[PDB]
Amino acid sequence: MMKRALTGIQASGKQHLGNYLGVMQSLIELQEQCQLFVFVADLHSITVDFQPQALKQNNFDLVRTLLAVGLDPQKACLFLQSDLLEHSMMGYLMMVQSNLGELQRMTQFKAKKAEQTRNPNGTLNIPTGLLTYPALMAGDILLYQPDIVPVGNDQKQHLELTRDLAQRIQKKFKLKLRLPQFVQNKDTNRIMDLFDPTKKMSKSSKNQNGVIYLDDPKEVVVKKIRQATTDSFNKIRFASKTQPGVTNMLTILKALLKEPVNQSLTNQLGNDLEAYFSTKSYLDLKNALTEATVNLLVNIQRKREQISREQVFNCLQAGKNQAQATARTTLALFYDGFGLGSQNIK
Amino acid sequence: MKRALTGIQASGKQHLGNYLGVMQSLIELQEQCQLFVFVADLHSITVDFQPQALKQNNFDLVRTLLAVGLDPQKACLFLQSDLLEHSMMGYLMMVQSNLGELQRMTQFKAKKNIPTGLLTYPALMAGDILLYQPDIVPVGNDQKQHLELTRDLAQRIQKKFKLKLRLPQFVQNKDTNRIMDLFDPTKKMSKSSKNQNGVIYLDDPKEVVVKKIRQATTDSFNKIRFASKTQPGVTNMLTILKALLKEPVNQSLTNQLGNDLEAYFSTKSYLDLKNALTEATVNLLVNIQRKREQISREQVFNCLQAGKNQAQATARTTLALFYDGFGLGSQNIK
Ligand SMILES: Nc1ncnc2c1ncn2[C@@H]1O[C@H](COS(=O)(=O)NC(=O)[C@@H](N)Cc2c[nH]c3ccccc23)[C@@H](O)[C@H]1O
Ligand SMILES: Nc1ncnc2c1ncn2[C@@H]1O[C@H](COS(=O)(=O)NC(=O)[C@@H](N)Cc2c[nH]c3ccccc23)[C@@H](O)[C@H]1O
Repeated sequence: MMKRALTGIQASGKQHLGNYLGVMQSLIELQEQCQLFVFVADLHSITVDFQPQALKQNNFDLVRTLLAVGLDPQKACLFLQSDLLEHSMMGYLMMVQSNLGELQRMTQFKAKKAEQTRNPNGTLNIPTGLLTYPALMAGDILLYQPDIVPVGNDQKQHLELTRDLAQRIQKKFKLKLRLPQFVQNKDTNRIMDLFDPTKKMSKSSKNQNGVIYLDDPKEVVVKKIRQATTDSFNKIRFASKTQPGVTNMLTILKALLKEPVNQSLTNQLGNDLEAYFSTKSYLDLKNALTEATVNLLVNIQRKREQISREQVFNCLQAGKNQAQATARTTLALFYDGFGLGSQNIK
Repeated sequence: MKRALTGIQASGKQHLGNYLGVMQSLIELQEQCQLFVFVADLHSITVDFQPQALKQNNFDLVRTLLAVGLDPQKACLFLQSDLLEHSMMGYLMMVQSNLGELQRMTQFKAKKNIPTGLLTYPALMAGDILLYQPDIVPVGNDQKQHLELTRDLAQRIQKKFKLKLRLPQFVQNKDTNRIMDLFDPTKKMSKSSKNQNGVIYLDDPKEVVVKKIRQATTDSFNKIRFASKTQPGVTNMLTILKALLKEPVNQSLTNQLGNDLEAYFSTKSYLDLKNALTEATVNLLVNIQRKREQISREQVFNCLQAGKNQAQATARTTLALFYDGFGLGSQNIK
């Protein structure tokens, strides 16, 4: 039977369109085609200073967003990473099997260790979790032995490190494993920042006019898009390389039109966006983008509100058990191969 | 009743330093307080290893420990890999630490293509301790820095999360917290040491221990006395001997030498000292392996099973308290 999918999402009041288009939107297709596993990666969130109050609120808020979006706990498995000690344990086996060198060359680590304060002596103060989390990820993946791992472009190096560790583990412990395959959305694998389209939309961006947050009110969405940096070539078409700004708004618009809401918008526009905007201004593009966007956000924020606390709890409670069903099986097999545990001596 | 907690890594290289440093006092500790002792295999996989040798070593260590007096009815003896709580508690300590702090560690700084675990384990050790809110952590002198890091993390989390914490207290045997290497008395006895003649292993046969001690380096003053700075060699052999005379097996010898070793060896030679140490060490090393076989593969497993349940009890209570403090888990919603 059925092919398996695993993916994790970090919670944050900064959840944005890059996240939605990157993985969330395709979640509804996945739970129909695969045995889908999805979790709130709160063990990745605490790798930097954080407020326990904020963490709790966010973990709750993410589950509601995923539900408001269509993730069905009857068709898929949605859990909270920290609810399973199996994650910390598997993450640990991965960590002891990695070396500092490979972890230090990670691009995300470089660009992140550079995102923080220096001690009085001038040296950088880097929480250890920033260096090691990519091993936790490898473990989160391998615990469910999935066929694919749907993620955004930015997560490619991590998938590679994970396959290297899987092969490393397989070679040394002769453990029967399945190499997880990296899978990204052909079109929306990397939504760009609206202010500086040469950078991806990030929760970490200082300037917020470049990020469309999932909890941004319509008036804010309107202003941000109206100010989206374009270019002075006045030509609406897909040209990532030469017109990052316009191209970005264009591929976002295309992805939003597939949504039920926006049915009228996509009908009014036709399937050939370039042909439609052929005789129109950049302002006409921002206008259409602002409508598809507002429509989507208002419909997420709408449904997201209907989801209740109890609902979140029961959901996570069932996911916990379900996910833990396959996590224990896998960890147990690794224990055998590693020689860990006491049920290894008669 | 106060609580104690300690970990020991399994290894065919188990030596006298490990025995006098921590093992020999377990008999007393399980009587004086709530003792938790575990085989630190999570720490053993921080460097390349063989899974078969690992299960074999973990098993052997439980035997040695049982054979030396650890009573499962008076203390809790378990394998840390059996508790997922360790990996989680250690993950929390880890994310609360920083690289400089860990790069400073003498072991790492003086041991650095490096296995990631070689850098992070002091944060795991910190977690192994904190998981049981012990009053004391009985270890050898060499673990001092680790306990200092544990206290630092403890206070850091206590201030950051308002968590009700009890800082662990580093405790070492005052006379045997640092057994020195027989070849080079300025260096402590270690498993890693490449000149194996300076290290008496718990499994070293009679003729081997005889040969190692007879060759123990001394000095040229011809004075048997406690004088570590000027005479590391004889002083180390002296503190080893005195410690061994406390064991039941060396009763006859104890009566012979008396309670004042400096007085006994007053009119003797270094050869005599070596001869006494040899008799005391052999009597110990052969007694231990004797009892070691009186321990079946079954007794070990059952001991670990009970230790697991007992240990998991307080470990789970401690972890839950950390969870509600870090805002982790599903129960923190509702
Ligand atoms: N601008 C962007 N465009 C498209 N996709 C984007 C994007 N910015 C972020 N994303 C994706 O949005 C998703 C969630 O963002 S995220 O929380 O930062 N993702 C992460 O931090 C992951 N490392 C979490 C994780 C931990 N273990 C895992 C195992 C499998 C998959 C993911 C994880 C990821 O798939 C990102 O790649
Ligand atoms: N030469 C020596 N003289 C006296 N004591 C010595 C010694 N050489 C080693 N020891 C002690 O022997 C005991 C076991 O040695 S050891 O396995 O190498 N110690 C370790 O590996 C520790 N990291 C084990 C550990 C993990 N988590 C812990 C939590 C609390 C206490 C210890 C641990 C420790 O207390 C050492 O300090």
